Amino acid sequence: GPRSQKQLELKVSELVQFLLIKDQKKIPIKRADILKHVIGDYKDIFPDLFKRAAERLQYVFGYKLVELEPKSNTYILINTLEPVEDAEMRGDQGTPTTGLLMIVLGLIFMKGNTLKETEAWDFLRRPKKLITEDFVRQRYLEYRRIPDYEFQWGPRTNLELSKMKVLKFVAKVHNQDPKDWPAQYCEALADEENRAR
Amino acid sequence: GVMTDVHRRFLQLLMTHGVLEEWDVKRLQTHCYKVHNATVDKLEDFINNINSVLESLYIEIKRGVTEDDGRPIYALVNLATTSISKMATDFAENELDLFRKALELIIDSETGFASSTNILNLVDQLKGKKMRKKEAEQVLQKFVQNKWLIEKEGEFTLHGRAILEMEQYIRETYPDAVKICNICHSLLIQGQSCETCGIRMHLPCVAKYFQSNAEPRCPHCNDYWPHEIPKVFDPE
Ligand SMILES: [Zn+2]
Ligand SMILES: [Zn+2]
Repeated sequence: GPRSQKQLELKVSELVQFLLIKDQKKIPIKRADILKHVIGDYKDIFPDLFKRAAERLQYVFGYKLVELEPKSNTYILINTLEPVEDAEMRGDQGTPTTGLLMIVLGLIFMKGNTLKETEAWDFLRRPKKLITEDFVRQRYLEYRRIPDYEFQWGPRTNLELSKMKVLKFVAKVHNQDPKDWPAQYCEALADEENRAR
Repeated sequence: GVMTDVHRRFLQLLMTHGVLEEWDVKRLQTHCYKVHNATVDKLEDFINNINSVLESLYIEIKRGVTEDDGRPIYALVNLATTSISKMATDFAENELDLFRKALELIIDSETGFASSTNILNLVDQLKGKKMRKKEAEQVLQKFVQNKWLIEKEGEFTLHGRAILEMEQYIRETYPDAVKICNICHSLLIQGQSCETCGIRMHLPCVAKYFQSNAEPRCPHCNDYWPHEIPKVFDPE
């Protein structure tokens, strides 16, 4: 019937939302799913709605709507922005160790700024003895045996890292935010604010 | 409207996250600017600029205040009313109905909270694919993860993002069960109520209305306010 400009704009808005909420799980999107779950009876003007959705998905959100395979009627949003930041694994990565280090540094912060060598060893391989030996020589850790091997962060870490960034790490390790762990978080604020003066 | 790449990356990350506290979007704004190095405009000007570009899509970056302590939050919100589709697209049919059942319990609740045991009893009622309590316990935590629900003491309430997203839907669907604040006239899930009359207030609203007042009185019946007066939210 008589569809206004707003009706059409609300229509392409449903379409761009549909593609966004779906793509975030790498779906990929099917035309049949599109025609069924958002288009409806606006199928008579579908190619125009689709095109307007594509440019709005591009100009506003910076995604390129691409048919991943020719003649497949299936689409994918491709990020047309700057590469960095879910980014660089598909290309550029830091030394594996730095990853290993981050867990150990994180694991220490988790247990309460302290941990015994044998525990983390049961964690690690799942050169655990050698890497955690020169990490102390690099002053990334501390290898004290004073009342076992008792672990702490050592001097270097504080200059290259903060407990908040570690907390940002342990959050992103499997999804979370620091806030989830206010036990850990609360002292990070006492550190983040302390980093000022 | 004038739309640069720092605005697009801002919108991209504002959707990966469900909702952000004001200090975290200012952190996000500066973040996007440092990956493209000009003057960082005021957060208000930055947001108002984007919303004028989103007008043709009838969505906006909408400011909201939480109902527990009143901190400012920001989420990408539909101007429309049938905004149930944002979760309807993201979840399954049974997970959907589970949220609806949970929503019904939270609204009808006095505290604005519904226990897990009360929600898990409606599992057999769920439309779509058959699920069980073990699975339903996971879905509720997923709602917490995606900032649709907030859990306290084994009880669930609506996240501030949820209220921002579908306040329009909630009111039009449950007009007899919904609660509105006497001060801001907006949707109320949790809050304080007078014991003389029956009006209710958002915790941050009673905080500002009774601010610095040595004898808090209910604006409707002028009776002494029975409950504790919180202190207004200050970013420090
Ligand atoms: Zn209010
Ligand atoms: Zn009263």
